[PDB]
Amino acid sequence: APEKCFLQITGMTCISCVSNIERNLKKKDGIVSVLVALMSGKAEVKFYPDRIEPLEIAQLVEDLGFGASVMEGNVELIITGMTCASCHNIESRLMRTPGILQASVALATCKAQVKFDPEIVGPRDIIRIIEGIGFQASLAHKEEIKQWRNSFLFSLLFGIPVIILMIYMLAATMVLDRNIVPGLSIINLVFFILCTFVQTLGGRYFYVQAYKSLKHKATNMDVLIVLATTIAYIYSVVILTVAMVEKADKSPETFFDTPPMLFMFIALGRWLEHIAKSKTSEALAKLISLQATEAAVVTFGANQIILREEQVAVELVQRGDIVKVVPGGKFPVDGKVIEGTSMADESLITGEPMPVRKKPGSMVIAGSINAHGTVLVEATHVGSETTLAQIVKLVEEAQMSKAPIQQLADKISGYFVPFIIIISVVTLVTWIIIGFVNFDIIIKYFPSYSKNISKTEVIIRVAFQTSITVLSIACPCALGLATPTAVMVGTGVAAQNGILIKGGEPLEMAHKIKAVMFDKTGTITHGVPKVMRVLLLVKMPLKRMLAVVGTAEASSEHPLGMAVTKYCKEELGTELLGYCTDFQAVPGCGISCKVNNIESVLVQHTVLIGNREWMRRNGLHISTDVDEAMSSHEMKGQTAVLVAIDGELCGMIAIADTVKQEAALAVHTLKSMGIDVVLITGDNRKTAKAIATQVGIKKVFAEVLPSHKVAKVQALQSDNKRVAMVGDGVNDSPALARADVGIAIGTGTDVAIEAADIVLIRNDLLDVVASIHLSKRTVRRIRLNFVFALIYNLLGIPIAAGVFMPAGLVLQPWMGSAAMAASSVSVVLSSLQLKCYRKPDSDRYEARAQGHMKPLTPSQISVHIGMDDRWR
Ligand code: ALF
Ligand SMILES: [Mg+2]
Repeated sequence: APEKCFLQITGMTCISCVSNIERNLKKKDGIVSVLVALMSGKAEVKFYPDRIEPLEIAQLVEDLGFGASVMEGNVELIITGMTCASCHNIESRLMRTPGILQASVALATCKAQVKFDPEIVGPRDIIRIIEGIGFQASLAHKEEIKQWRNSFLFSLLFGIPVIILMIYMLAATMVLDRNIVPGLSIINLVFFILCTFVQTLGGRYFYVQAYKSLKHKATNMDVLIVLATTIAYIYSVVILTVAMVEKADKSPETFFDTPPMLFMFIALGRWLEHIAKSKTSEALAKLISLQATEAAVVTFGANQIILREEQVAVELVQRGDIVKVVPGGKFPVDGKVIEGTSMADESLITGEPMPVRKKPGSMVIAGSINAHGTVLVEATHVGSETTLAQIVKLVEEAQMSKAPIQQLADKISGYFVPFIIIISVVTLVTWIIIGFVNFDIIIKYFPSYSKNISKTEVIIRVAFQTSITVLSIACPCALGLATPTAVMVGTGVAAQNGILIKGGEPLEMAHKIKAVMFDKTGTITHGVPKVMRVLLLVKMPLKRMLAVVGTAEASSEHPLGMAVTKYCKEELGTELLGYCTDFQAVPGCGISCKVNNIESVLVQHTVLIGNREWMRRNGLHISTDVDEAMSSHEMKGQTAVLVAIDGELCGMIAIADTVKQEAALAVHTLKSMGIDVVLITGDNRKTAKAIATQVGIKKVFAEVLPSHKVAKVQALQSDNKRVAMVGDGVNDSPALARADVGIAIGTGTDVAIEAADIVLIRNDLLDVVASIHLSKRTVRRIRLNFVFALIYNLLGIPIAAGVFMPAGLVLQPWMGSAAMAASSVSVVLSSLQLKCYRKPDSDRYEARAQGHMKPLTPSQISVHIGMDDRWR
């Protein structure tokens, strides 16, 4: 019992791997018990220290074929009625009981924390003790959109009148120019009030965002707008104040137009950007729902002593408890099957729908679907140690590992901010130099000389005005709309094309994909078995035999049986099945039936269906020719079942999974573009190799656990490659979250759909190629939009700086407004034009692969099993 040792085991890929390890280790003398997990690769061994040593245990595990290395409980409860400090009694009683290390209770919140050894004490014991005492105990982004929307609305409310007044003044006005005081004017006063409101309210979020950006040692669009608007607002106030002091006859021109203009559009762009980025992460909630909510704890044993059956919450269960699973109910916790035989569906881990036989001494997975009978399970892993919980942890880690991507607008603004400052400073110094040296150019191009102020003031004031005009014109207005507008339009195109894209990230990353991994079941081939071929081993028509088999197999519940029946129905008129029929079945051995309704088949004695073992035990042998056919069929990893009548061999039926017709074309198309194709699946190597040969995938991975899939994705990403994961099962969810781009089949599991960032509503593999092409068109359009959001402003900078002054061109007041409309309209029109995109026709893909596509020999395909390639 004492000196329990901890071991780490690698190279295990099956639950049968765990069962063999446990059985062999327990068989050896000295070893008392062993526990181990599949994905965690962690094991605990209890043995007598005086008989065997940890080094021997590691050597024994290594001999089994799995690498072994030697390496080194808290409960929170809420208790009612904790209104008195004396009820100290609870803590003292807990300390008295063995196996409890510490226990404390807080009177302020009635919360209690207990630390103990799980192997000796559990939460149930503490709860029972508390109940006995006399008290009950029980175990314990949109903000950005809202604030951006508020800022945009406030700017629009206090910014629209600013634009309306400007249009009225420019288009047409002497009344508005009337001066209440010599330095100010009614029009100027209105501009100042509205601008102040916009800056105080609309610019509040801009200031903090820029303030936060500065703490990040980086500059982005928010910093650019804040600096530009603040400078323009400050200068306007100063010129107004000096004009009032100097009581000038004519009020100076103010730059109150800019801050309302930039805040409105930038806030709108940021609001649109965050709306597109909005997404849901309900995948974690779906995974939690899979776990069972209750278990049927048993008392004593199951041989000759049984007293009570108690419904206990899964969280309250502890290791070593015995639970009962009814058929159709989920397994509550991982454990060992004792005195129970039934069918278990383990699509959570391996992903296939084929049930796996469970026999006493075997192991089960939490969340697996039980059927065919009742089962008694001895829990071994509970709580977060369950396999399902480990998957949830992997999904959480993958989601948290997705760092944010810097927007192209922010990157452009990073270089823009120094650029505008440099030209603004350069424009200031040169104009000051020009005025000081000559002072004649200023008079010719500026009537300000008529004022009585000194010459130095005129040259300084004009230089400051010219530099600031350059700065205001330089700052773009449609920069924020460049990316979000195209992204939203691109998403609409995807929706019209049967592709659902969650957020704008996938559209900006699919074009970077260089490696794609496809799951086998459901993704590359249909998830339900289908009859592949039928052969004849007196010589009745094949159709009559098929009808006879269908009637006998009508009541069968095996997926193969129903697949055979539907295939027979399709081959026949399937008007109605025969009435008279007797059914008898030996599970895992075969099925026998009595059919005497052959007349019904003719209008439209004994039937035996089974395998090699059934024939051998029934006195029927296997011929050489038929045996060779079975070996060839089995070589392709497909099931085969033989039919006999009245003890005489009749024929054989082969059932195999049919690959999607477009899977081969999609794989070839991806390869033609220089994108690697990888087939990763949890099925046996034989089936994976056959599927890969059919579709032409060079790299095949088989017997892969969910943890292994994440590792493979991480390994591919480590090589600077972008990985696009395609899957439909629960086991694929952690890979989809970890992958750069996640694609979920439309008919797949709910968890897979939520985890994946892209959903194929039309469940056609060609959409993966189409999505990459659609992303390429979007990114190219986004860059063009940025040009439209900068070229108009860039062309205006020389005019503001006065480069074209000698040519007769001057910065007219309406140019600033004109630049906005041209840039905003151009960006919107450019983004909207993406709606004309059309999905490439399947004929084009076929024509492009008329001769390039060619089947691949099975000998050239390399099959790798496991992560370390320990096995062949
Ligand atoms: F269908 Al799979 F891994 F083969 F999810
Ligand atoms: Mg699948």
